[PDB]
Amino acid sequence: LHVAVSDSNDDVRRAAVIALGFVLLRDYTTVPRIVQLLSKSHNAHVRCGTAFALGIACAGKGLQSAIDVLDPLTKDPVDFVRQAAMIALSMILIQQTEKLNPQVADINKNFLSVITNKHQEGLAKFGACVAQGIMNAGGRNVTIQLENADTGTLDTKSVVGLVMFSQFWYWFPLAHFLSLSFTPTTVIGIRGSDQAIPKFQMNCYAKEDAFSY
Amino acid sequence: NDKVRFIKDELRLLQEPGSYVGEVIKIVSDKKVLVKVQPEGKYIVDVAKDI
Amino acid sequence: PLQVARCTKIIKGNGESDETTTDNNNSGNSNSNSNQQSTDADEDDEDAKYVIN
Amino acid sequence: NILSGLPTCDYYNTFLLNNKNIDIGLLNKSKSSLDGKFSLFHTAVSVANGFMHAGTTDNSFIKANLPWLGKAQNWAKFTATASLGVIHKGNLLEGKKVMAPYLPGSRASSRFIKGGSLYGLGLIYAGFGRDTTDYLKNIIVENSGTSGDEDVDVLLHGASLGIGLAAMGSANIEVYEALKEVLYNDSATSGEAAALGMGLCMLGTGKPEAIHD
Amino acid sequence: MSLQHEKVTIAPLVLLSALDHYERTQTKENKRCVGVILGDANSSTIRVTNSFALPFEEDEKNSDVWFLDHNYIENMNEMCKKINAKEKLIGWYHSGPKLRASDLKINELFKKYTQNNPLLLIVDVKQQGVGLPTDAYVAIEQVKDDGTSTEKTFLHLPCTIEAEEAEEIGVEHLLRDVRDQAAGGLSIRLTNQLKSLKGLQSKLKDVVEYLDKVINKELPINHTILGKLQDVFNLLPNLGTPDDDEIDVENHDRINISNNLQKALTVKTNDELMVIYISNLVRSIIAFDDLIENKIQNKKIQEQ
Amino acid sequence: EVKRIQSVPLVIGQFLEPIDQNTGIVSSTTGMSYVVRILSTLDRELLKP
Amino acid sequence: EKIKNNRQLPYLVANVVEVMDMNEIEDKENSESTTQGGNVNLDNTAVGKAAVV
Amino acid sequence: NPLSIGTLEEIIDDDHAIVTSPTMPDYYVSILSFVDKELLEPGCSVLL
Amino acid sequence: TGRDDTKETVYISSIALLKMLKHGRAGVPMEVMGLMLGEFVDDYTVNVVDVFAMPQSGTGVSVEAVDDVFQAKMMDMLKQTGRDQMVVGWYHSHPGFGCWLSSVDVNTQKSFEQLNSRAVAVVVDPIQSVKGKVVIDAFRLIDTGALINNLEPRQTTSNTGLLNKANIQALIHGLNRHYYSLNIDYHKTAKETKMLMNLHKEQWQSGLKMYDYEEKEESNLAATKSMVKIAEQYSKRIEEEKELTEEELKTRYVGRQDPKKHLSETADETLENNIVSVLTAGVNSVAIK
Amino acid sequence: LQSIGQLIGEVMKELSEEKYIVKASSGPRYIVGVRNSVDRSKLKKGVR
Repeated sequence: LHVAVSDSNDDVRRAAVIALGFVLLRDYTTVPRIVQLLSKSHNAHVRCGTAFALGIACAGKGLQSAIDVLDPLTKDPVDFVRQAAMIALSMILIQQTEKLNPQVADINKNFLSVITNKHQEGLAKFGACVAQGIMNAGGRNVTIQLENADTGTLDTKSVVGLVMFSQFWYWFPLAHFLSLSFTPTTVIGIRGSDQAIPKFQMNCYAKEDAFSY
Repeated sequence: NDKVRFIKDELRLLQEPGSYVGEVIKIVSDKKVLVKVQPEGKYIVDVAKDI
Repeated sequence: PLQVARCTKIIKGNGESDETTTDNNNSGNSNSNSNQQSTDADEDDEDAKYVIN
Repeated sequence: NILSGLPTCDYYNTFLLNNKNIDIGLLNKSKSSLDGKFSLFHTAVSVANGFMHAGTTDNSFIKANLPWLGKAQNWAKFTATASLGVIHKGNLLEGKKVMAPYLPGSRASSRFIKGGSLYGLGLIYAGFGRDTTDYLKNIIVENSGTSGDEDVDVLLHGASLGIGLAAMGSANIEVYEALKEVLYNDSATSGEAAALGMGLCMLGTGKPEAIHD
Repeated sequence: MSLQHEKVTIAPLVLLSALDHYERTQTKENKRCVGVILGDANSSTIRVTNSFALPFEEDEKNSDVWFLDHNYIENMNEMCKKINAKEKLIGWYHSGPKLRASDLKINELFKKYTQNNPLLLIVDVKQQGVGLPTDAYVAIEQVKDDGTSTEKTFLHLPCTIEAEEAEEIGVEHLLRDVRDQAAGGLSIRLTNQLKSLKGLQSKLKDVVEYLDKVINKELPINHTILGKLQDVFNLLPNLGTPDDDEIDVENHDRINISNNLQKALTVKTNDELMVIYISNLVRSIIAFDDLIENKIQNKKIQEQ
Repeated sequence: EVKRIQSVPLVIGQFLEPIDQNTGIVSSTTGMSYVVRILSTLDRELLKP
Repeated sequence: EKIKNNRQLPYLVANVVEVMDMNEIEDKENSESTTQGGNVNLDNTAVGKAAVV
Repeated sequence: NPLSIGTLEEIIDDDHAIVTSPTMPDYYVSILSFVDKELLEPGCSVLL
Repeated sequence: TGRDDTKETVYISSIALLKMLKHGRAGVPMEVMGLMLGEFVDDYTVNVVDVFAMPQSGTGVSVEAVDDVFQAKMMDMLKQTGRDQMVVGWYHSHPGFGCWLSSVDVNTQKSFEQLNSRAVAVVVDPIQSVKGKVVIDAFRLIDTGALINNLEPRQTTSNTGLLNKANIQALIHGLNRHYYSLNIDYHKTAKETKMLMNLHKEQWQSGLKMYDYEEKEESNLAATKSMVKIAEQYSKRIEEEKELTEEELKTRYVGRQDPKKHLSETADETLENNIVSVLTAGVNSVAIK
Repeated sequence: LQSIGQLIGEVMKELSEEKYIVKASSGPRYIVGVRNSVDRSKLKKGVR
């Protein structure tokens, strides 16, 4: 926080805001309040970094507050501020809750419109493209996890991946490491004496999904 | 914070170039209009994206 | 575009008084000004230069 | 076998293959608005559609955006190549086979196809190939004495990222020693790739030697 | 020569270009480099406009053995006259960080080249002094205390920076720091007051040790430095004089103006408190009005 | 930074009238109508005539 | 060579209205009629030799 | 965009013309692109 | 192709900056003709240690304004001091226009493009530089054949991918058909940093100085009197303000050049001065005696 | 060549001893500063 205010250069400003949500990965709820002040900032760079931090923070364990914070950052006028917000929204609202949420359908098509628009800059279009890519990743059946829910321990692959993904402004081929952050969500039955998947049906309250189709 | 951004905003637009003012004499069907600038010649010039 | 100009004054481009180093007046010998002397430190053989409006 | 992680990948690969939703309308709407004869536009789509078919080997993309492929250029062409590894992730039996014609020694059309093919090889066999690292290991040390040649530098740029993913969390001093020579040269793009790859390798170690070096 | 040369104005280009000359020749660790300083002169204000390296060589066996190249100097003057007709020879920089006695001899070369006493400009590029990055010195001849001869000496002058217009624009732009001192808000000047006090003490300390060394370690007695201290002591305010007593009364009067000014802001604050307690009062009314309105919309569905 | 802009050189014009509360229209001593952003920290009640 | 670059074409045509010539040491310093110390020059920093065109 | 107005003084038959424009110096302009030599008459107003 | 054709990030040192501005502001009206001397590395990074104004000319900018005698003369003497560097492009002033290359400037550019294809042409307009980056920009020829076949963007990787241009006009017309534009960055060390900020030992000197008390007492009275007068305006304002519409309040009882606000700033200003005046005085009294 | 040409005005009317309104001979009225190379004890209204 101290470096984000005190060090006036744009790289240093942007990095330190991104860096907070890795520290407070598990305390993802309080982050919306702390970078509330940096969302509103008169410094474009700082707001760019605000948007990535919130994406990373609430990616696998959702939270409403961030989705709301990230909406004015979409609509923020600076080119790259917008670019950052679009990519970030799809990290958070990667398939979890989307049956209790009309929001997923609305954000998805917000990406569509930006691509259709010619009047938008290339940078807004870039942000829509990649963001539409993530949303429908995996065949619409993977999620971005941040930790294993079976041991309470941060996954090596996801967290390290994220850092390589976040920087792509300065070298563009450094943007395919979010592949490692995908983990399939699915319970797979294995047979104990034939090691193959059985067909078995379980009662489940479930879960219409067609909110990114 | 709002007070610093706005002063920078006042400053920003002064660095941007000036503006003018004419009156439309006639309408063109090329998606243009014919404007006559008040101390200056006629120009057929593209129109704003909001009209 | 090419601008439209028109000649309004004729000069002869030697004897003009273009170099002004060791010459005098506004006019030279009316055909020479830098070919009889190299105390100007220059020679030029340009004539009928013409002054447009 | 389970502790190797090899059958563990294959059980997710069964998931991804059966249950894929490829949406062709998203794909097609990207072809028209964001072009190929713009480098930035090409880059955005290549990444997007890589994420989208991620983890499920498919050639549907390749065949779809076949006239779009020939519009690639420059470093956009590199990214386009890198994106296939994201598509072809998993499937460890068939994993090599699919990067095989885009692999050097059996390619010669562009330096980007040959370079990003080696980045693409590393994404698939990340954590599942300790043999993988060595094959790529040859190319690192190979090009480190001939690195004043720009074409060659591009081939090496991609191998250094690829070997980085492969040896991630294995901590091999061999691999380290190889990327340290590309770095001590001061290679134009490949020193950048090699410095990142040293950190991936020696992930969590905290050893002073890597730290001072 | 010339007599008027009293204050030296120094462009921000000069400190940076000398800095660059030192490190682009790989002369370091007290291998000195001599370059010329060009500008205008013949007048009180001395502008150094531009600076450039010359070839130089130095010996560590006897230190009064050196090479200076004159031929390069001749070519430089020809070239730069066309660049700006505002560059003529005004002396030479010596790269520092210290003044030598060997710079006394090198000076006789530059005194011959240009008819003015030539400026010696020390550009401290090793920056071990917290002030003075530039020191200005003009060699002059004067008769010297303690019965001694007309000796050659270097007399310090003002070494000021005031900057050119041209220079100001790049200087502020590169700047992104809150500056060493700027003297803007109250925060900057509260820092400054405390900085000044440390400043006064540091100069004064060196003086203590000079007087100690005259009477213990036999450095020669220079009556100019003793005389300045006399003058210091005669402009020292004495308590219980009418001058000092007045200072005390004036402090009461300025603090009366401050007392009132602090109270005149409570008034400004007090306006705000009331405007916020009014705002809060409206948010209350708004909240009740909605809770009533949910009933009307509930009723409309049953109704139709 | 604003204060620099305010100092000289300046060209005289004459304020006519507002069209907004933050943009006005002037005509210069050049003989050109220019529609101009008005600066904050000046009159907008005694600016109107 | 520097002067010839100028004398080479095109160049503006004008007329001279009047000439105003002052000399060095106009008060004590300068060829201008202002008050400042030093800079005795012909026209370079202390202007007084001039044509109004 | 924009187009400066002209006024056509006269046509020289060789794929040029002379205009006098509210721009202070006159121009030898060319007749070219979606215009004909006989789609113009002298003294008619043209678009430059 | 045979080059990466990616527009270079231009790092012109702070020493170089100062030079470049000085030479163009001097020569107004006039175009000043120089060369950039640095060292090109990578495929995207130029570092400009110093620049040279080659002698001013009356032909403007052309290939017939390069002077190879004068060029060489500069070069030969850098070698002899060991400060040798090579050209990475050239620079020039527009004395009262925006930043673009003309067709005629493109051909000057072309001479250096033979030498290395990462030649930059930098345009300075110093009547509009009240800031150090503004109205300066660097341009670089792209291959003519890349244009025909539409490989023209490919500067969008190996860079930030942000690109701030200035103006409609000549800029967009030459951008399209000749050159690719990218921002000039400005680079500096910490030895240079201390040099600018510092203002000798006469910087601390100002901070123990006291002033004539006629001017201090005068300063106080002026401010004091001022707050009586706009504080009758304040009385009117907070007598009313019981009526809805925020804008309507600002016309009627004022809120445009708001009296409460103007008073508060002036009151604070003189209050801060006089805290200083007593501190700096009491410091000297104790300190010096 | 390095002297550089100059423009003439006449002081149209005093506005401050800092700032003065000049009427340019080139055209438009301007408010211009003063330098330390001119005496403002000898700038007065209607001085060229």
